[PDB]
Amino acid sequence: MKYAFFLGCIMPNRYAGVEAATRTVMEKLGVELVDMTGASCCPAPGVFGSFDQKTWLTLAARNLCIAEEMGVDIVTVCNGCYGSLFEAAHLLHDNKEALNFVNEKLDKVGKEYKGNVKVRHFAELIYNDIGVDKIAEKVERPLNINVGVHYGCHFLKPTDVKHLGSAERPVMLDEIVEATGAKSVPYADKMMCCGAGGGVRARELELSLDMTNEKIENMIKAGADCTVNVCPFCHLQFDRGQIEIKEKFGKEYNFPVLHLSQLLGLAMGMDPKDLALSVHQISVDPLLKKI
Amino acid sequence: PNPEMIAEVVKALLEGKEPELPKKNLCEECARKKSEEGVAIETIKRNYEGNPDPEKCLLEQGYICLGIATREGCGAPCPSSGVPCSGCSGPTDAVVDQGAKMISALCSDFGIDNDRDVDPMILPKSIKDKIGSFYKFTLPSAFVPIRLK
Amino acid sequence: MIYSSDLNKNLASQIIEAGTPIPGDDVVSSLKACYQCGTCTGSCPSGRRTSYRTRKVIRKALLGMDDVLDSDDIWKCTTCYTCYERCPRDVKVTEIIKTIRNLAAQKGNMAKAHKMTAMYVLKYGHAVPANKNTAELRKSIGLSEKAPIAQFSEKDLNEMNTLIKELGFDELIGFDWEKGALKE
Amino acid sequence: EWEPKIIGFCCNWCTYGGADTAGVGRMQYPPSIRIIRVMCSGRIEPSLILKAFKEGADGVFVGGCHLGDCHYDSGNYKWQRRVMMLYELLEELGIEKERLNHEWISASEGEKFQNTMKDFYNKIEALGPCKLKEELDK
Amino acid sequence: EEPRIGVYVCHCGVNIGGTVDCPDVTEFAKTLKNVVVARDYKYMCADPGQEMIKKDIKEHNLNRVVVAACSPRLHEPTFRRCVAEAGLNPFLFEFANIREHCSWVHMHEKEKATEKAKDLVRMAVAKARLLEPLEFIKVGVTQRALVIGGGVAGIQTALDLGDMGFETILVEKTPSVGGRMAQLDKTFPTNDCSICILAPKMVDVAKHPNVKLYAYSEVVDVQGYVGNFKVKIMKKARYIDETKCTGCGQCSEVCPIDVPNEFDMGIGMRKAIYKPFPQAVPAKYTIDKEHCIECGLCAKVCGPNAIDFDQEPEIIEAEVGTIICAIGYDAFDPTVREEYGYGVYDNVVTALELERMINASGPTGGKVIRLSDGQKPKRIAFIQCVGSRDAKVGNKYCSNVCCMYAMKNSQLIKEKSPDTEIDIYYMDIRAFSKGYEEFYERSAKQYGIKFMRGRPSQVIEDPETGNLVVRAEDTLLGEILEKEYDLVVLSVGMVPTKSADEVQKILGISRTPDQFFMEAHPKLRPVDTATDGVYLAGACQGPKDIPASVAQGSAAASRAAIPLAKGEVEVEPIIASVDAEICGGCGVCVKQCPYGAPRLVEKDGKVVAEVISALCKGCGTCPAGCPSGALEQDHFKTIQLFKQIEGMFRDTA
Amino acid sequence: TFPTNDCSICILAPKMVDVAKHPNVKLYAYSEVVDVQGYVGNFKVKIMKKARYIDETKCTGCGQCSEVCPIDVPNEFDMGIGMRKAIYKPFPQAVPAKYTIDKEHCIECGLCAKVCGPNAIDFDQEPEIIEAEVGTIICAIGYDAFDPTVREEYGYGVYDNVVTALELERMINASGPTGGKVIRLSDGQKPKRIAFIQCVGSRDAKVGNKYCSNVCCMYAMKNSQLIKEKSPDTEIDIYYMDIRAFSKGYEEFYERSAKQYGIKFMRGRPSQVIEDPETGNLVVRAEDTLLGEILEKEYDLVVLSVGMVPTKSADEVQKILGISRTPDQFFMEAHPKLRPVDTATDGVYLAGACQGPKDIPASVAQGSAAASRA
Ligand SMILES: Cc1cc2nc3c(=O)[nH]c(=O)nc-3n(C[C@H](O)[C@H](O)[C@H](O)COP(=O)(O)OP(=O)(O)OC[C@H]3O[C@@H](n4cnc5c(N)ncnc54)[C@H](O)[C@@H]3O)c2cc1C
Ligand SMILES: Cc1cc2nc3c(=O)[nH]c(=O)nc-3n(C[C@H](O)[C@H](O)[C@H](O)COP(=O)(O)OP(=O)(O)OC[C@H]3O[C@@H](n4cnc5c(N)ncnc54)[C@H](O)[C@@H]3O)c2cc1C
Ligand code: SF4
Ligand code: SF4
Ligand code: SF4
Ligand code: SF4
Ligand code: SF4
Ligand code: SF4
Ligand code: SF4
Ligand code: SF4
Ligand code: SF4
Ligand code: SF4
Ligand code: SF4
Ligand code: SF4
Ligand code: SF4
Ligand code: FES
Ligand code: NA
Repeated sequence: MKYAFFLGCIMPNRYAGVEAATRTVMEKLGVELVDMTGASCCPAPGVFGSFDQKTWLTLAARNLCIAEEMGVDIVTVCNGCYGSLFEAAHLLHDNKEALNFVNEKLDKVGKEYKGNVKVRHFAELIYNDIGVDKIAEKVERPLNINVGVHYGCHFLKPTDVKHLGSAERPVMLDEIVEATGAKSVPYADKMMCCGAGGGVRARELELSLDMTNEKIENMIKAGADCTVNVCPFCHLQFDRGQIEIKEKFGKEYNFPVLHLSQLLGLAMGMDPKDLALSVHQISVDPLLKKI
Repeated sequence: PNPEMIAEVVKALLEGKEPELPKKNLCEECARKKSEEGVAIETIKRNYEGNPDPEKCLLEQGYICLGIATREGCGAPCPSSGVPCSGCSGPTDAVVDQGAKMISALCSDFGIDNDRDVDPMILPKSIKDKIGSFYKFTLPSAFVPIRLK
Repeated sequence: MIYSSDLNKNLASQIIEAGTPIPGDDVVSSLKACYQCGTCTGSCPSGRRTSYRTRKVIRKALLGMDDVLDSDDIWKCTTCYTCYERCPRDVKVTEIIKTIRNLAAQKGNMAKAHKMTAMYVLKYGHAVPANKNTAELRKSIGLSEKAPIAQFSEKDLNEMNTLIKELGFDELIGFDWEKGALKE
Repeated sequence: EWEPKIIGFCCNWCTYGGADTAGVGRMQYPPSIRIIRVMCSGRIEPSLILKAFKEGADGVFVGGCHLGDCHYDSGNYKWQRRVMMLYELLEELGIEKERLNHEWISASEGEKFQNTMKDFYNKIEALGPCKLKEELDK
Repeated sequence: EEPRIGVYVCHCGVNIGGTVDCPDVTEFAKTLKNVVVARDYKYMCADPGQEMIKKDIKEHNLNRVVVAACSPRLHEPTFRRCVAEAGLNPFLFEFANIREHCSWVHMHEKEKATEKAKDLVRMAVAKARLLEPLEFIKVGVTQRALVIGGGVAGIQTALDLGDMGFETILVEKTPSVGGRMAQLDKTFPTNDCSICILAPKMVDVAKHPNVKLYAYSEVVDVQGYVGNFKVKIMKKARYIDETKCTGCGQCSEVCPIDVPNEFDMGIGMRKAIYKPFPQAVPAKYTIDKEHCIECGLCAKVCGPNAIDFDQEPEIIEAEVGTIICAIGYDAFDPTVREEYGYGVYDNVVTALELERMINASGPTGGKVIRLSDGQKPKRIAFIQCVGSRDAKVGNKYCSNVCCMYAMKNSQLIKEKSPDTEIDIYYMDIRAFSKGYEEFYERSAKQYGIKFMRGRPSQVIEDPETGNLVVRAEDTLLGEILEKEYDLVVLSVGMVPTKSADEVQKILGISRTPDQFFMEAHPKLRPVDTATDGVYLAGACQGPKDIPASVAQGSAAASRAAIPLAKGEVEVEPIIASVDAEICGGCGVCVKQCPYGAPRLVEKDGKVVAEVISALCKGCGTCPAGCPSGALEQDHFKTIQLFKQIEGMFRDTA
Repeated sequence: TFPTNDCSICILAPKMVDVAKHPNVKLYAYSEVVDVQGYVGNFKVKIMKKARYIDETKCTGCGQCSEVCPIDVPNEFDMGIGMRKAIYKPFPQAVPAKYTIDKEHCIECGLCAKVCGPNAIDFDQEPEIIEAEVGTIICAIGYDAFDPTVREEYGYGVYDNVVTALELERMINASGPTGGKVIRLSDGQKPKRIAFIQCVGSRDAKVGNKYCSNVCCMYAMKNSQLIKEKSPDTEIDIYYMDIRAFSKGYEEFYERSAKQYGIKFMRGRPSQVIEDPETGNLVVRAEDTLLGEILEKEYDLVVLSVGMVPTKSADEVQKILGISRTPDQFFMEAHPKLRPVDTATDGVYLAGACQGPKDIPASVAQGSAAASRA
């Protein structure tokens, strides 16, 4: 299994521990990660897709060409990047007018998308190709904690193009998290948005925090010890959002936020130092005393 | 054309009569045994493959015999001599394209006993030289008489 | 009171035009299949805590109320795709909202924060670029001091800068290359 | 300037009805095809298809009942065996496989018929004209 | 004889003329060889158009006619009658489809639509030249009818045909007749018990001198054509002698096996030995062997000793002239609309499950209770359009009856329990027939039933109480509602019955986009199918209510009675025949026929193929596969199709 | 005709032609039943063959007479939108294809007899009373369109550009008085903006019609599609309460009307229609119930989707047959479900719109159902 690793922005430049965790976890599961030299912002669809669809797709196609030139598929650990590149790719394969538009612009740079790139999400790649059983085989330290699983919206949706099963009652992440020994607690409005998507975090911060607060509150009521996501954007919203909720509304939860690769990492027998948990706005130390 | 047929034609014109060619396909004249239930082909064989039964119809045995899409009159010496008909007398008066009609017939009876389940890709893959199999003597008179380049 | 003089009969067609060829004429023209059932509004996470009503956006597009382009409400959509997924008339709701946002952006209705994020992607190539603390954090956990990304490749940074100029995205956000910042 | 010349063979019970349904529904599609009615796709054979190419067809379309839905129980199974051989015979004659298209379209599948006509027109239009008649007239 | 053609281009008002330049197509037809006269008229099928054709056939001594208009599948029979009245053989007439196949699909390309119509006219003219005069095949009609499905529609067809004096066979799949109507408590708009209208009809159909009822039976095979159908009916084994059984029900009281009753939609239980419902007809019992353990307790109790475990199924062979399909429908399974929680939440039920709960003789004794705790719900929500008007489930049609049955069942709940809060979440209230709008007014005015215009986004259960919350926008207030209910009823739509695919194959009939059976024409022939001798009646033709179903059953009886009363019908002479002078007996044709019409015979001391005219349906498969050209089907000869192909590119000579 | 959008002629004209030449059908056109005595199986009927003042046997329907007639009479078939002559044929595809003279307006100038080759005109012709014995009677007298003059706030009969949907059917008809052109009656111009007002004379207690007329949602969407086919730039709005597209292919026809033809729908029953005296344009006052705002959009033409009411002659037929009426005033079936086409009077059946508001598919089904019952 050889895949071009799209990093994005938030993971490599801020929550770099997610990158280290993914690198090791994917190596342990028989996956070779190749560098996408020159890869830029996916670009973030919240701003780019809302500002100009033409510019979002052209820059997304530019990044798809980098993996196409290498002759490998793409793998990402972000719903934002997954949604941006997967939907960009699907559109260039399905719509000839959109492909022709983009290629006229890409021709000015010396690139041309040909439609041979497949975009994968590591959680989906783990479930469908590798197998959940292979996760459990590599568990060195079983995690005896309750996890508030946050799928995020851009992982399974739009279902018409993603084809990763139901986005209403999914089981994918619940089984991957449970392989580590953790328990995926059912909580109210489990499939709702964290509130950051569509550039809402930046434009309407209070609105985004109201939704994050609802999710955190619901997870806590369900006995969750932490939250697990598959998106640095969700991660930032749950982690930094808690500081912003404390500052604006005075509500304190001290609810640890982890990316699935970091959770998997701990179970694989990784040193929490490599996971860069000290970079998190909300300390994960209380959770480390429970695992 | 057999000598006797050439004489009959010329003799008819000498007598101010209209020449009449035989109208049927070769199976009537052929001495091979045909099944009352009809033709059913299980597999397609090249002329060198297997060992043909000298009494049973060669088409029923899986060999491409053009007798079905060829006018009678020759006496069917080829099947009688142990080899399938190559269709050298050409088609009947009711068939313009001999090869097209032969292909139609062959495709229809191929796997007819397992009609709904026979894989339709078997026959095309079995015949490596389609034009040479069905148009040895009549390519120029076919609907598509050339290879486009 | 709403008069015919207060409406734009071509609003829907103008939204479809903007959505052609990306995300597609078929995709954005789906707004014409809406039968105002409200499934989108009841599914909206943002509508539960604001005055935002998803079907009113589609209603205003069909009715011709162009004030929808000046609306703060269209920017409350998180693009969760729940409306898109549940619409019984196959209206590609989330895509129509994004296309409406494109016309709102063209008219100047863009937030500084979004314009700042767009500027970081053309200048540094990334919405969240690397800082001095990144280099320190990355090397401390076994990673390369600098990630193999556009931020450190003048080749790829120039490629994007050529595309941004060809698309006119620099003019859209109001970015000047001599000044090296967002004008006005 | 040039518009492809397409000929269609549609069975009365299903595809001819499917073409009728597209019409009743005002489902627009390109005006290159001219449909010929037959009672069953089982009536179609290589001679008719090859005859269409000789006359100047850039594309040939054949529509029948879904496998198992033939009005005459199994006529479409015979046609399916014939068309598979025909695709390869055409390639040997230098006629692109893609200039022949066969589909199973029911009596009410107007949308499918419409989209099939659009797709087949774009495929022939992209291939350009068939030069058979140009070469035979020389 | 040299052909003399008359070409007639129709405008169909503006349906053709608005896109295609008909007068130009008419002048083009005049340039074609053998065209003596060419004319265009607004409506060729109308009186002036038909007389115009008949006049020219006589006046210009025409021997061929071409009509460039609609599809032959619509008016080929009408123009055939028209030309035959003027003395022209009906098979010397050819249709050019320039409406469905041209004007209606090339509206935005008028110049190319016109060019195309000219080619289609030249193609019809080309085939016309080589058409031959043929004679319609006169066939006898067996004086007997077959009705498939013993529901309200099927019972009506059988009672009407029987009342006219025709022998009729009524086949019913389950142990009893009655259909879904029997499962309903009351019926809108009168609010009569379904029993009131149905039970007397079930009683009558089971004792009718001209009706042979085959309950617990299925049609397993149908061969033949109009007036001459050969049918095989599988009388399934009840493992009880109907002649000896008295339906006393003593056996069911002692049976130890409990099986979920299918009639009660998985709410109520029954025994391995059972009767679908107490008013079932025939009033006989049945043993379900899937669950029967052969304990023998029912036989000790059975006085007439009617129980017979060794009983085997019987295949009955019947000859019939006409067939009526009245297999009804099945309720949509809302498990797929996951946001509503059907199959997850206990208190989310379908409207058909409610019909059984509310029914006086139902499993709860007419009590509407929650499954979670067996309590009576004080607050109920009805969710409309479940599995209808929905592209996500693939059902973009209106199920017709769900607005009315939700308002009806809501009235019943108010009659039984006036304090109950009832809300109906709808998009459009479709109370469109006689007394329906009034029933809707009365539901709100007299019964206090509330209506929320808003399609719900989702249903959510409170895990501690089992109560449900309905998330929906009140579109008339522009606000989001989150009302709590004790029970949620999904007004499920109608889908074809599970066995519809089996019946479709047996009869050889088509389906409309909604998947229900297809009528020949929505207005020309609403209960006929394109397959002669096969008709439709009831919900299997499309979602509808009882009044409409009964009307269709009566309409299907009239349509099916025509060929029976006539005692003779004409069938198309498009049959295959061998030219014995060309056939050398290669045997290629024999196995290609599904009906075995071609046979190798000996004529003049030589083997030759010969077609049994009666077994040939006219598909054209063996002529297409004949390598000698000896086989030709009339009206679709190779030479006729060859001319038609040439016609697209050029004129003859 | 919806939902197929076939010409009404396509399905009807061949059936009219067939019924007029059927060996077992005796067609008495321009005739009325004036008396019915007896009971089931033994009815004695008197049919008055009204005088056309033209010999049907000699007449060839050439129409030369109508070109020279000096009397102009409003065409009833064209709903007052067209003028016809004293000597006339209802429509060009009429069956029997014979002419008739309207004596109420005929002045006996004699010009038509001068152009009548077969000399078929006969002013001395008298009506004939035919006596027939029948076993069963089927009533299929149809319906009449509601007269919206009573809903005064809509301005029908006051404003020139306010028309009924049945008047539109005639304006839009290829063989209509305008040659298939939808024009304003004020200036003869084609309207660029049209409004359809639903439930006119239906679902209304103020006019005494609390029933649904069944077909007006579908015919408003249909006629709106035809206007879009003829003139794509036309702005069309349908003011409705509920869209009742309930039968096979109807919901799809409604989806298609909006998606393919761009027809707009306003959920709101209009309060009133107001004319601008200077332009003849109309304004429709209505609340968009889905926005909670009041609309006052201007239109060049307003079409009232009038409901169905019993035919004018229904009272005469009711008395002759001895049958009852339901609260909607249409004829009463023995039982909505037990016997939908029978009446409580044995030997008398019902078929079509006279039994209640319905569409063509339903009417044809009832005609077939009544044939079985009779
Ligand atoms: C919840 C609900 C409430 C309703 N309420 C009303 C109401 O109040 N008023 C109203 O008018 N309508 C109502 N309807 C609609 C009504 O049920 C139908 O209009 C009516 O039952 C149609 O009758 P049918 O004979 O066409 O079909 P069905 O009633 O479905 O009967 C079909 C019959 O055919 C049999 N059958 C099926 N397959 C085969 C086979 N392969 N071989 C032999 N037999 C077969 C079945 O066993 C059954 O007996 C309601 C529908 C639902 C779902
Ligand atoms: C504007 C409008 C548009 C419509 N569009 C459509 C559509 O697109 N599709 C559709 O399906 N339906 C449509 N409808 C409904 C459709 O017109 C009716 O369903 C249909 O005409 C009913 O047929 P009928 O024979 O029962 O009644 P009618 O068509 O009214 O025929 C009744 C006949 O009986 C005759 N008659 C009356 N009184 C007497 C008497 N005393 N003695 C003898 N004869 C008498 C009349 O002259 C008439 O010919 C529309 C209705 C309207 C008003
Ligand atoms: S062998 Fe060739 S020719 Fe002789 S019978 Fe079989 S097919 Fe006809
Ligand atoms: S090949 Fe020529 S000779 Fe030999 S059998 Fe066939 S036709 Fe007769
Ligand atoms: S859901 Fe689809 S149809 Fe219902 S309102 Fe929202 S968009 Fe319009
Ligand atoms: S996508 Fe935008 S609008 Fe549709 S639901 Fe999520 S947020 Fe509300
Ligand atoms: S035998 Fe089978 S059926 Fe008769 S009682 Fe014992 S179990 Fe119930
Ligand atoms: S079986 Fe014996 S017992 Fe059960 S009912 Fe029929 S008769 Fe009475
Ligand atoms: S009847 Fe009422 S509920 Fe049933 S589908 Fe049609 S509209 Fe929705
Ligand atoms: S296929 Fe043609 S030739 Fe062979 S037997 Fe049948 S008819 Fe005679
Ligand atoms: S034509 Fe079709 S049906 Fe008639 S015989 Fe040949 S194969 Fe059998
Ligand atoms: S039906 Fe066919 S023939 Fe009659 S008018 Fe419409 S098109 Fe011309
Ligand atoms: S006579 Fe009466 S009818 Fe003849 S023209 Fe003079 S007016 Fe018209
Ligand atoms: S003129 Fe004489 S014939 Fe010609 S129409 Fe008038 S009446 Fe009938
Ligand atoms: S059908 Fe539509 S318009 Fe006609 S009354 Fe019922 S609702 Fe009003
Ligand atoms: S009838 Fe359509 S393929 Fe046989
Ligand atoms: Na009986």
